[PDB]
Amino acid sequence: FGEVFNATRFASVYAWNRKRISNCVADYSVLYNSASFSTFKCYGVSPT
Amino acid sequence: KLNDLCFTNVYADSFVIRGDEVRQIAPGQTGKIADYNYKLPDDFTGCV
Repeated sequence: FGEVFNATRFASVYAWNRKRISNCVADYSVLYNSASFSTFKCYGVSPT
Repeated sequence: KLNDLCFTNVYADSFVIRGDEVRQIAPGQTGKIADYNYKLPDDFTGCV
């Protein structure tokens, strides 16, 4: 998650880049813990 | 319609908070101040 979030350069919006995370253990807890995000909002699911 | 209601008593919970963390002061809100310092019940009746 740090690689996609703290990447050096995100592609531009017309060619947005789609990374495929798979076969791993994600800890979304630290995502909504960190305050570096102005918006962190989910649909069909609750971060908690 | 507050001027034509009679309540048993009123509770003024007063404090000072961050500028943009205001909208955490509401029922069902999740985040910094809601879940660490002060939250409102989901059956909350009253004004902010």
